[PDB]
This record gives sequence, structure tokens and C-alpha cells, in this order.
Amino acid sequence: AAKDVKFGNDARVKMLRGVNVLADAVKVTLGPKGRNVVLDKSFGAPTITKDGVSVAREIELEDKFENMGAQMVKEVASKANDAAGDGTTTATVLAQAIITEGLKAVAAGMNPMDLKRGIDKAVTAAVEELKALSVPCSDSKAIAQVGTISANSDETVGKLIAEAMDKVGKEGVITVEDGTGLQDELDVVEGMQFDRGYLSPYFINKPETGAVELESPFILLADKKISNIREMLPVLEAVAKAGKPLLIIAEDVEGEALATLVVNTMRGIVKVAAVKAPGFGDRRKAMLQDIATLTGGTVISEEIGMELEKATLEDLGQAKRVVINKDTTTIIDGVGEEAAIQGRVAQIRQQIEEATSDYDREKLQERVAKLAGGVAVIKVGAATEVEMKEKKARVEDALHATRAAVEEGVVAGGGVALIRVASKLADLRGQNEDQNVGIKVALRAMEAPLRQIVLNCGEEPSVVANTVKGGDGNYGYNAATEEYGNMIDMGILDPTKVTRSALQYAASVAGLMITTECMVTDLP
Amino acid sequence: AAKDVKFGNDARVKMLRGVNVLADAVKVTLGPKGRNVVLDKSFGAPTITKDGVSVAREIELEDKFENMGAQMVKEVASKANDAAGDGTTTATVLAQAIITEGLKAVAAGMNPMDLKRGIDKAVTAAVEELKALSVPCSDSKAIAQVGTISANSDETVGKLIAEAMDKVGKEGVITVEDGTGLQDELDVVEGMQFDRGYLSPYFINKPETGAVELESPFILLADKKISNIREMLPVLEAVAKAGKPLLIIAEDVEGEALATLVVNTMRGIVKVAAVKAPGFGDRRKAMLQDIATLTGGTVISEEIGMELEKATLEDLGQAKRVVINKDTTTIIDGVGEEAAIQGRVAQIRQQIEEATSDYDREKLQERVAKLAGGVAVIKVGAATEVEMKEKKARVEDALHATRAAVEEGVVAGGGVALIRVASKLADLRGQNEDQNVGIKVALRAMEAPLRQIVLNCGEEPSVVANTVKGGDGNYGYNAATEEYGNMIDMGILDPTKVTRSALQYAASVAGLMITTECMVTDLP
Amino acid sequence: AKDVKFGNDARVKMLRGVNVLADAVKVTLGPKGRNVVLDKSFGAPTITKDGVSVAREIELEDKFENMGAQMVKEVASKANDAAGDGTTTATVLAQAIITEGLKAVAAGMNPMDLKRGIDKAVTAAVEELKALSVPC
Repeated sequence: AAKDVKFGNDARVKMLRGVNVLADAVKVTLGPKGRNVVLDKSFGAPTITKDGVSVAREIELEDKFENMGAQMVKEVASKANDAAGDGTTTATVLAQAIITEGLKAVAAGMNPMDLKRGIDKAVTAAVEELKALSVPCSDSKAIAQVGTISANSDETVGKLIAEAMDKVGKEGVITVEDGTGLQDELDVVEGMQFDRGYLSPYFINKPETGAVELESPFILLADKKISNIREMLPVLEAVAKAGKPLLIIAEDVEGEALATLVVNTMRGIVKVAAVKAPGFGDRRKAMLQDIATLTGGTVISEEIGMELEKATLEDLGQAKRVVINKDTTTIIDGVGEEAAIQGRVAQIRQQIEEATSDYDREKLQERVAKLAGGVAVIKVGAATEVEMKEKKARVEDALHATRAAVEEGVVAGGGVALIRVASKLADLRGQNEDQNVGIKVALRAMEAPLRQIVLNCGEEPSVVANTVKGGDGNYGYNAATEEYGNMIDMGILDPTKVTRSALQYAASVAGLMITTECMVTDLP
Repeated sequence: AAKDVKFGNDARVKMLRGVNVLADAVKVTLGPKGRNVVLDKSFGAPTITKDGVSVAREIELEDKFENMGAQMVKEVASKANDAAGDGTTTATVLAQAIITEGLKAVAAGMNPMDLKRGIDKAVTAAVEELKALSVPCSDSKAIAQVGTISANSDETVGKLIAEAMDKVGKEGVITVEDGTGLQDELDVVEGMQFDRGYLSPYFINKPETGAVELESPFILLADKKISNIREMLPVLEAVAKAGKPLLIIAEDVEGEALATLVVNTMRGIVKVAAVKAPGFGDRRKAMLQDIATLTGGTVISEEIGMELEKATLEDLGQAKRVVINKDTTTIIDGVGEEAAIQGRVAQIRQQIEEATSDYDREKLQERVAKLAGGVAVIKVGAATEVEMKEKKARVEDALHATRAAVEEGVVAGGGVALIRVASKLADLRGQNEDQNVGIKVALRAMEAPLRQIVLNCGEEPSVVANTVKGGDGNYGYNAATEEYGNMIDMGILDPTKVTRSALQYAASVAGLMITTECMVTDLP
Repeated sequence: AKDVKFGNDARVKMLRGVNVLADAVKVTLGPKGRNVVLDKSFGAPTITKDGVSVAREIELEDKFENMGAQMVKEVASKANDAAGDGTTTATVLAQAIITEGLKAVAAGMNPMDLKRGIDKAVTAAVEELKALSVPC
């Protein structure tokens, strides 16, 4: 539709207002004295947040040329959350600083393209330096500290996440749920578990608890739905002669087969459990084949012509114990080989090297949870539902942030390591003065995380900067107790991944934005 | 619907503001210190760009007489991209300059329509001198230099495109797309790869990679959906009597055919595989004949009644290896009779040369890359999505400009060769003085590219223009390092294809526009 | 009964005010230079080529742009009120140092270290203008 168009001043001044209006709304949450933001929603009622990406995602403005600034910095705020959960405010703080301090250089008249080349050379150096400084985390105390830092001084949530990690290990899986009590809970399962259970309740043999018990059973697995007992009888008569209970994981069970299996249990002939296969789409076939290699069984797949009408006792899997309700099943210790189970984990772990989506990185980790270091779940504990919202953020995005710490490592916190790598790059040269100033725009923002924590405290940012830059090593200032010392032993370390990624996304959005000489939009 | 109307003065005054609102925006990105434009969007991330055709394509006004002016310069910007790729800003800069210098003649009192009759003869002269001067761009440093310049002074993109041309050849295929790196990656392909993955996962003989492997197979080529093994059995028995693996490349393979092929594999009888129509529609039949020439095969089709029931090992194609994954099939050399391959590959080069659209140019150029030449793909290295978008854009059209610089050649750049043809045509004359002023409209515009580069560079346009006119030939001003020398040595080359196109479309739009004595359009 | 304005909006008004006066004073400079006319409405307009004329007789209507014009009513006049000549020259130099210094103050440099840099340059330039002088 019909446009307005704005150049130079009228571009960069509107852009600067829009960037600062968005950034100011995000800035107010950072550190131990960092505060909260309220977001209204016409779909029901408001929600309180402490995260910058929640705030940034909601904004859109009346003035088109300022809306442009907000809609650009919305991308760096998402790129932090989409990479690591946390670091969203930090990335926005760095972005607004590299934008403002680069616009200062562009308006002083340094070449916008050599300013970008100088920012880029500083980003490369700072990324390699943050790798070189990346601790070497391994003790569960450092894990609990990065958990309590992200959960915002929460001893309990940091201890809960870190003890889940200490228990399930480097390649178990921890998940999270909208909770059921007025208190939090970690649940952990020392067995295989999945999205389905019984097709008839009359087989509950403990009315006291509601469970169906299968003591050291056989397990039969089929990709087809079963409708005639004709399809089972060859295995059935052999399993009766073998003297053991049986689980049938078909895709589905119906017809006369369901009733006749239920009657063979009801009248005391043989204990037979019918279940539907867990999940939907070929994720169902994948979990059926996971159970097969865990238990020592065949998968009878009708889609490749496999007659259930000739399956044997050799085609059965076995286990130490199985326990069933209507909608879930738990299996304890399947009879399949250690080398076959770890080879099963290796096949899933190979796909984790090429799992190019979020739902892939879910449905592949689902399958290592069931086999390797185990399955665990955090129930979000809260009294109010505005508290269920914020506590769930401080357990979802904080689990994603502690995972992000575990992969790349950690550095000396409150931004102090970012100031230390900035001090090492004080002597970093470009090719010309415009690139020297460009390097000295990117490095200029590396005090901003510390300065914005000290501003959230209500205290003087450039004072703490000029003490921190006098002292050496891990020397910094504790924003929660108001003393100077080693940041690590004062409790404070930042994850490498959130720091390093926030710096890149900030400098990327800034170095592509400060070069703006014209801005175009449809009429108001 | 009712009109507004404007004449002569009042027409041309509004039309000129329209021409400026387009072309003075498009101006702000040009040269080695060239800046950025941003395009506002409420739907998500705003579009940062450097490209004059994307900046032009947006522009639109509610003052319809300024809209008409802007839309005419939008056409020359489109014609630059749609017929040459790069030079979009250069065409737009030349358009407003030839418009300005032509309006300056119309308002001084020259015969308005004989200005086009003189401009067109000056276009002939300028196009023919640019052909007479056209280097012969072809060495890897010259290729890397035109890629460096088109990518906006990015030696990495220039080197990367040259390092792909180094494997695929002059007329081979290289594309670029969405990646996951913090640094770029090149994949390269010889033989043939095509869209269609494996039809069963129980064929994956490397759990470590996800790949299916066929060592020297026979290959059947079948234009009908094979639901039944019935039609295969005589050919299957002939291939069993040779002890080699099989692949069916068909319309489709399904039903009891797919099941029995997968079972004969899974039980350990013989590796016998199948895949469906590559691409979509009858691209089936078309590329199945290219596969037939590559493999040494006969194509069987049911639409013309071909009995598969009698085909032999001589009617089959063969390969050294075939490898299949989750999306694609790669033939690691089909056998194929070279005396037919070269004739068919030359006949595809014929079908490329006479191609009738961009979608034709695609589906024909693929067919030399997927045979004798090479295919290649750049997986984009970029942190943010604004960076993914800009990096893909700069690589996409530098990949266009590199070929454009080989096919029609190059001249000494930054407009310096354009200034050299301006000095060559001082004594050029037509049938009268109006045509002589007309010829001189085109020549007067030839300082504009240089002047707008030097203005983007923040230096004095009129000074560099008059010093460059004091020297001769390829001597010019390096607007990146800020100094005078040989433009060829410093990599500053204007591609003949983009220069020749920019001059033609600018002169054509201007020569039809400056004659405007009335304008008609609907009420706002 | 004051209006009052700070920062951004004040500096933007001050600049336009300086320009409205000094860009008129610019139209006359040199032998190929043009002329201006000014209404002494008590009897009739006066014709001129000079900066002290075009400064003294002008007074605007936006009060904040008028403040800019009134401040340069010293800098354009202090020429003819002490040195005789140089009215337009002083005005041309004044609007240039104002424009480029306000450009630096908008970019975000310290206004008083900008002054200390101007003053260091002026201190040298006053000696250099004697070093490049020959007597009359």
C-alpha cells in the first residue's frame, strides 16, 4: 500500500527511540535485585514475567519507524530463548548497547561498513576467548549454582534441577509438567514407560491400588490391529504350555480377539494383557521397535507382510516385571542384550547428531530417556496460577539454560568474564581507524550486563565498573550482599552458551542495523 | 470510478518527486562503503537489505502522480534483476540521471520525442563499445573478484563461489540455502542425486550414518506404479541368475511388490530396492530418460503398453554404486554409453540455451549438473535470521553476477569504463540538434554511478569525477582504500551483462517518460 | 508567561533558528553574489548585500527559532560594531561551527570537551592568522 520513507536522521532517530523503548521494558528484570513485568491478554487475564523474550514478543507500536526497531530486536530476543532458554534480557541489553554506541560512531562519521567489519572481528575474537575461558564444570555444586542463578536466587529450584542431573547423569532425561500439588516434586523412573495401557479394567488384580500386575512375563509386539483370536492362537497355546503371563502390544485390539483374551484371563486360563501401541504416526513403530530390542522380541509388522498367524515363543520378548494401568505402562528390566540395548541407544544417538528440529530433539530424547540414564519429570509447584506461570518459566527455560550450561560450560559470572575478555581485546587492532572504532563499539557493550544488574540494584553502574577494572582475575562485586571478592565463591557464574550466544545475536542485529541510511513503511 | 488529471508542468513535477522517492532511496546502498535500507513489517522481522530491486519493488504512493513516477523506475529496477540479476541500484541511478538530463532538455525546448530517437542511437553506440571492450573474465582470481564486489566487498563469498566453480565448471550448478553454521559449508555432487529417499528403514545397512548401500546394482526404469511383484518376476529371476543387487526407479512402487522386495532383502535372499518418480508430475518420464542415458538402460512405460514380462539384463541399466538416505537417492556413476551421453548432454546444453523462462532455466540447467558437470550447495553460516536472510541474499545474487560476468564479460568498474565510452562518443551526432542533445542525455548521465559510489563513501563526488576524467583507460579511484590506481588490480570490475542491461533499461524508461505531457489516475 | 523546552526539541529549534537567519545572510557573498531587501515599515523597505543588515532587521515568530536568530544578531553585528567588515564571514563561520558542533552533541559527545577542542583549535588559529599575515 502507499508508503512513507525516511532517511539518515529521520530513520536513525525513530529507530533509536523504538530500540530503546523495547529494551527499557526488557532491562528491568536482570540480577538478584532484578524485578518483574506484567503482560495483559484479552484471551483471559494477564501474566507476570521476569524474562525479556516474553516482554519483547508482545510489542508492536503506533509509529511505524519506531515499530521497525522493536520488531528487529524481537528477533535477537527470540534467538537467545530458541538457543538456550535464558540470556534473553542479556542479549537485548547487549543489542541496545551495540546499537546505541554504534549509532554514536555512525553519527560522529566513522564508515558504517568498517564499523561492522570491526564489530565482526571483535565478535570472532570474543567467541574464541569465551571458548578458551569455558570451565570445566563437573561438580554438582557448580550445577546447583548456575541453576540458582537462572531461577533468580532460588536455592530449592537450583537444588531440584541439579539433583535431577546428579541422579539421571549426562545422558538421562529431565522433563517438566503443570503441577498437581501446592509443593514441587521431582519424579524419576528406573524402568521403561510410554503413552498407553490396558484395553479392559477387569484385569486389575489389586483393587486397593488400581494396577494390573504382570510378574516376569512374555511380551508380543505387532504393528497391526488385532480383531480375530485366529491371529493369536499359535502363540497363545504355546504361552499356556510355557506357564507365564503375556503382554500383547498390538497397534490396537478389538473384534472377538479383545473379548476372548479378556475371557481367557477372567476364567483363569491364562493372564493376557491387550494394549494399543503408544503414540501416533511412525513414532508408534519407533517405540514398538525400542521395546523389541529392550525385551528380546520380534516386531510383527503387517506392512512388511509378517503373519502373526505363525509367530513363536522365540519371537517373544521377556522382562523382570511389568505393571499397567489404563493409559500408561511401566516395564522393569527387559531380557535383551547389553550390547543390543547400548547399540539401540547408539542408533538413537546417531539421529541426535542430525535431529534438525525441536520435535526431533524431543522424540529422539524420549527414546534415550527410556533406555540410557533414565526418565525424570518436575511437577511445577505453586499456589496461584500467576505463580504457576512464572514458576513454570523458572523450570522450563531454566532447565533449557542448565542443559545449555552442561553442553558448552561456564564462566565467571554477573558479566565479569565478559569484562575480562573485553580487557584482553583492549589491544585488538583493525586495518583502519574506522575498524578500530568498530572493535571499540563491540567491546564497549561488554560492561552492559554488569552495569544493568547494578542499575536494577538502584546503584551507580560506572562506579562498580571502575573498581572491577582495577582488580584482577575472578575479582568482582556481589550484587546480593554488597561485598567485593571472587565471583565464583560469592556464588556467581554465568553459562558460556547464554553469554557467547547473546553476544553474537546482539552484535549481529546491531551490525546489520547501525548501517541503516533509509527506512520504508506503508502509511499509518 | 472517477479520475484526477494533471498536464505538462504539474504532471512532470509530480512524476519527478515519484522518480526521486524510488531512486534516492535505492541510492543509499551503493559501493564498498555502501550502507543498508530497512523495510517495515507488522507480520514479523523487518527486511534489512542492500538490493535496489527489493527496495524499489516496495515503493507506492497515495498521490497517484508520484505513484506513477515511482512505478516506472520500479520497472527498470525489475528489468535489471529479471534479465541480468545484479546492477539493480546502478540501473536505477542511471534511470533518474537520464530522466533528469532529459527533462532538462525538454524544458529547455528540445523536440521531446526526438530525444528518444537520439538516446536509442546512443544506447546502440554505448552497448556496442561495451561489447568491443568486454574482457574475457575467466581466471579464478578475476571470478573471485567479481564475486567479492557483487557480495558488497566480501572476499569470503567471492572465494567460496570460486571454490565451488572450481569443481562444477563454468556452466555447472551451485545453490545456497538455510543452514546451522557460524561459518559456511559447501556440499558438492557428481553423477546424479535426486529427490526420493528409501522406501523401508530395514534396508539401512549403516546405523552409524542412516544410509542404504547398493554395490554395483542392476537398474530397472518403469513408468507405472508397481503394486504387484507379478510383472517383475521374469526380470527378478534374470537378475538372481547374475547374483547382483537391483534397484527399481519408477512412477511408484507399492503393495505386494514393495513388501516382497523388502522381504527378499530382510530375510537375506538378495538386496532388491525401489524408489518413486523424482520431482513431481511427468518430470517422472523426462528425468527417467536422462537416468536411462546415465545408466545404459531402456525405459518401460504402461501408457504405451510395454510388457515388462520379457525384459533382459541388456534392457536394464547399471551403476558402480547407489546410496540412499531419508530424502534423496545418489547414483555414484551409472554405467552409460559415452557416445550417447555426450550427444544427450550437448542436446541438454541446447535446451538450456533456448530456455523460455526462469523456471525453464532451473529445470534445464539441473540436467547438465546431474550428468557430466557438477551440482553444489552452500549451507548458510549465520547466527540470527536477519543474518541468514542477508547472507543468503548476498550469496544468491553474487552466484548470479559471477556467471553474468563470464557469459557477456566485464569492463573496468565503478563506472570508469562507462566514463571511457562517454569520452569515446564526444563527436557522436544524429539527424538534427534535438537528436544531438538526445545522444548527449545518455552521455551526461555517465558520471552518476561514480558520483553516487563516492557519495556513499562519504567523499567529494565532483572531485573524483574530474580527476578520473584526467587519467585514461582502467586508471580510476578505489573508493574502499580511498586512492588512485588500476581498477583491475584492485578488483573493481563492472560486469558487461549488468552494465549493458542497466544502460538499456534506464534509457528505455527515461526516453518514454520525459515526453510525458499528461497523466490520468483514480481519486485518492 | 514563559514557554520552556529542553534537550532534543530545544536544540532542533535552535539549529533551525540559526539557519533561518544565517542562510539568508549567505545569499549575497562575493562578486557573483546576490542581494536581500528588508522592511523598515516606519517609511519603506531598505535594499542590502550585507550580513549586519539581514541580521539586525529580522525577528521571527516561533519563539525558540527566534532565540537562535537573536543570538546570531550579536555574532553578525560585532563585525561592523568593532572591525567594520566581515559581517557575512562571521555569520558563515558561526553557523558552520554551530551546525557541526550540534551534530556532534546529537551524536552524543561531551558539549564542553567539544568546546575545549574548539578553544584549543581557536588558540592555534589566532596565532596562524598572524603567521600568514603581511602588513598593510
